[PDB]
Amino acid sequence: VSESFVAPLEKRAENDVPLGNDVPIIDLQQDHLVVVQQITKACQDFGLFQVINHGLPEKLMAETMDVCKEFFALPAEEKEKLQPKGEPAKFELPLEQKAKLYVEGEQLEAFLYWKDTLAHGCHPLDEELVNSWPEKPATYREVVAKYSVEVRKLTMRILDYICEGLGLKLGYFDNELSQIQMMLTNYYPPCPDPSSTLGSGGHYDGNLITLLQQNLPGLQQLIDAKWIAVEPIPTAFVVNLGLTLKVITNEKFEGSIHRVVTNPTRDRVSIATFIGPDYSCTIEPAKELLSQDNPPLYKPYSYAEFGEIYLSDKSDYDAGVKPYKIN
Ligand SMILES: CN1[C@H]2C[C@H](OC(=O)[C@H](CO)c3ccccc3)C[C@@H]1[C@@H](O)C2
Ligand SMILES: O=C(O)CCC(=O)C(=O)O
Ligand SMILES: [Fe+2]
Ligand SMILES: [Sr+2]
Ligand SMILES: [Sr+2]
Repeated sequence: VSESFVAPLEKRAENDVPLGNDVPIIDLQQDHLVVVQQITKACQDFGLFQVINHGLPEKLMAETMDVCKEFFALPAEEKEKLQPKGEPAKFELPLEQKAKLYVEGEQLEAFLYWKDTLAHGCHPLDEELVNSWPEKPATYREVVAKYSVEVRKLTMRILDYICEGLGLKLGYFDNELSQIQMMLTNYYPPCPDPSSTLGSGGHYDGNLITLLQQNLPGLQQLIDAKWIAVEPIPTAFVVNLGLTLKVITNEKFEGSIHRVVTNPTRDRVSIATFIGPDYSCTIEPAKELLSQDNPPLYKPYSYAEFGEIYLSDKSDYDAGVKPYKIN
């Protein structure tokens, strides 16, 4: 592979990462209190769980994966239309809601992730936003509009389960804290040397909560510097708690630290729905949960200020929130 994609020695993935047998798989059609309790335990102990029987149509999940795969099969002349000034955009502020193709890496030793990402905003859905989405394939806009609404519906159900678990009023996150919905469609082409590369460097999702749809292996979670493989369940969503939710819960909940490894033989598409605050938001531990026994571990901070650090500084997983740590 090009030296551009060679990860630093310490960040390279070992070849035999074990299946995470203890990754919670939570059936959302269990009794209400059982669902709240199982989600609460997963949030406290892991920060990553899968949801099944989640009420989002399986047919729509399949149709969305199909149209996302069809997009990444488009020829160069079509993909160029989403490359500003002839090259992929960077994950940096301002992060615009119009559709673009993105490149990503780390400036520490600088290297690139073995990944192409299509990203666009999804909320609120209006003609201007959808008109800024891919023109091809022809059905992308119709399918992904329906998917966007359904994934948001499921995310808001999960956030209300989280509210009940924490003792926050229902709808606590149904406001500026969930206003941005970025859909990141990740394409991992086959890689000649998986031992040297990463599809996605180890990270927290910096936002509130992410729902991830996958049908192939490659996703790994950090649990004593131990990585585990997250079983692909094509009809499930992987729920990743973001660094923003870790802060708001005053670390009562864990954030998901995860990475993606490359494959030498097959390509892989994943669909990540990033829900989180507007860039104008102030983030702090929920005052409702604080006491002398539970003092705040973070001072209030600008989500925009956090965002700039989160997207630039990859010296540590929580580099984005280190400046705001107290007590
Ligand atoms: C591997 N990279 C991580 C960092 C960055 O994430 C973002 O760009 C999100 C997109 O919502 C973001 C979160 C919080 C603040 C700003 C941006 C781009 C991608 C994502 O898949 C996660
Ligand atoms: O491709 C995956 O399974 C992970 C995607 C992801 O972590 C992300 O987009 O943030
Ligand atoms: Fe992620
Ligand atoms: Sr180009
Ligand atoms: Sr347009």
